[PDB]
Amino acid sequence: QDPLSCYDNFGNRDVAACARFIDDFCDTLTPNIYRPRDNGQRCYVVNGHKCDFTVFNTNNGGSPIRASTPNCKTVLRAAANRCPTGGRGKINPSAPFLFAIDPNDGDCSTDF
Amino acid sequence: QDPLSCYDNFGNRDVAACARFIDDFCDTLTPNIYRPRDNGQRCYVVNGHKCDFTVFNTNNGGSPIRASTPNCKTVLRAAANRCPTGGRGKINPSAPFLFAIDPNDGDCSTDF
Ligand SMILES: [Cl-]
Ligand SMILES: [Cl-]
Ligand SMILES: [Cl-]
Ligand SMILES: [Cl-]
Ligand SMILES: [Cl-]
Ligand SMILES: [Cl-]
Ligand SMILES: [Cl-]
Ligand SMILES: [Cl-]
Ligand SMILES: [Cl-]
Ligand SMILES: [Cl-]
Ligand SMILES: [Cl-]
Ligand SMILES: [Cl-]
Ligand SMILES: [Pt+2]
Ligand SMILES: [Pt+2]
Ligand SMILES: [Pt+2]
Ligand SMILES: [Pt+2]
Repeated sequence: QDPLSCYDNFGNRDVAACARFIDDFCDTLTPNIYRPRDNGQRCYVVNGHKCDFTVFNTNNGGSPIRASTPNCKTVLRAAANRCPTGGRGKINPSAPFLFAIDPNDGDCSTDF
Repeated sequence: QDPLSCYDNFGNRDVAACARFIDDFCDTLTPNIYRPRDNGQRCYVVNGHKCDFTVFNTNNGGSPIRASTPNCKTVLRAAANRCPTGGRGKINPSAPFLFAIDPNDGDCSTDF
């Protein structure tokens, strides 16, 4: 979990409501192959708001690659423990994947 | 592919650049179990823009369920054939999942 960056303190919503989905998200979306600069996401509804998860290949080029499931879990647990309004990070600075855990206003039926 | 509705929204990105990801999206995201009103998505970069895909459990309740992989492919291929700017729909009016294919401005690095 380096870098690990918290979202700003102006958010309404607390990451504690989202941490229960970390295993489900990491288990289901990290085995996929992601081209450079592509992402995969899930949205989960909770009481009063939603939880948005992201896995993102930060590489600019190179081969499409799958992500590490245990690194996803390590990073997102660190964000849930250190960042009350959610956060994002990598397992170490040379790693290609970024993982994010983001509590947000609204629901999962919007933007499509 | 009923209901099947085209996007009609001032965007001028052609769905034809996104159709190449239909199989990859459906194959990777439909085997996941989704709670009622939850979604999964993927974003793919293409020349000049991006392609946003969604699978969404429209049920209000019931137990979490997975989606049909061939139904996902039928609905998205219908939208790609009938909707030049993308679209969204269900396999028939009683089915729980909605699938969407959305050629959009931008990249896959925004809002996380
Ligand atoms: Cl709705
Ligand atoms: Cl049709
Ligand atoms: Cl329509
Ligand atoms: Cl409609
Ligand atoms: Cl509608
Ligand atoms: Cl809907
Ligand atoms: Cl509704
Ligand atoms: Cl058709
Ligand atoms: Cl027809
Ligand atoms: Cl037709
Ligand atoms: Cl709709
Ligand atoms: Cl529709
Ligand atoms: Pt509709
Ligand atoms: Pt149409
Ligand atoms: Pt709805
Ligand atoms: Pt048709």
